[PDB]
Amino acid sequence: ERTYLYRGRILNLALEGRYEIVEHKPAVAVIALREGRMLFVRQMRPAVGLAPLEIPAGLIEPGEDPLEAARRELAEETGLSGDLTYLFSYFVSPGFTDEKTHVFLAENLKEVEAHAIEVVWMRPEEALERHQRGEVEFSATGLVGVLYYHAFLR
Amino acid sequence: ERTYLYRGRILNLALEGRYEIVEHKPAVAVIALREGRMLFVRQMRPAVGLAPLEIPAGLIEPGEDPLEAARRELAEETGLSGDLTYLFSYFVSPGFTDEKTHVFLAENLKEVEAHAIEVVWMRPEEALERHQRGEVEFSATGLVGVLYYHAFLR
Ligand SMILES: [Mn+2]
Ligand SMILES: [Mn+2]
Ligand SMILES: [Mn+2]
Ligand SMILES: [Mn+2]
Repeated sequence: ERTYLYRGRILNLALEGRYEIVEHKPAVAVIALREGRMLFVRQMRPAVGLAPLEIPAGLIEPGEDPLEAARRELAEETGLSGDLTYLFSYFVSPGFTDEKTHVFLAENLKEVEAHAIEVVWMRPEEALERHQRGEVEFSATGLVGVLYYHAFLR
Repeated sequence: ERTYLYRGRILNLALEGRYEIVEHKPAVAVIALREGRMLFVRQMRPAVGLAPLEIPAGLIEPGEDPLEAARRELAEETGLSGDLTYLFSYFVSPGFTDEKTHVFLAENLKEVEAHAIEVVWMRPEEALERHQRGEVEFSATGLVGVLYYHAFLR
């Protein structure tokens, strides 16, 4: 049984026996390549005090399925639309939270909207080199995008 | 400024203005291949109500650096030691937590200890196929291991 210590905006904190559990909405993330550049985004993230390299991502809102949320986040964060294909999912940190991320590939991108979030097109090889030299941090979604590219999109 | 709602065992919950922040110790994860099998582990994870496929992982304890924690988790979870090389790091979910994971490669594994955590040696190709067919869930660390193998270890 779970007893709730805090019910919030994008998380709840519960105790389940000895375990501390953070309930969190599920998320999506979108991997997109164009002319050998991957579509990264950066934003200040107060939890870490910096702007890591991420890919377009966000929470699934009421009424949405993961594909629909992926389309929405791509449009809202970058002004693009594409043909989306589901790839895989992962639990971000299942030792304490239930957040699950659904990852999609986007192809054939088109600008639909001419408009906080910085769009950072960057070759994945360069993102990995900058990270190895200490110049940028990754989110899980950014690292998954870079590794997926190296594994399957070259 | 952060105001603390909960100070716990492996997390704290804070508010920073409008933001809900979970402070969490940093973690390590170890990618290891032997005879084409990757070293996965599974354990019941009460936060998600299931046992995802992970790689050996754990929290960095007081006094340890990431390499030392990686050695310890490999030994404690699987009874092995190896030659460790640092690969990269990632923030698990920087929209709400500061947990950072440091990922290592282990080579030349040796059993040092004959002894909750299930050791699951499995070809990464098969782990990915089982996940695509809905048979297993991944943690971020398990998915990172599979993608890193496909990118760089074949
Ligand atoms: Mn976002
Ligand atoms: Mn912008
Ligand atoms: Mn562990
Ligand atoms: Mn065991």
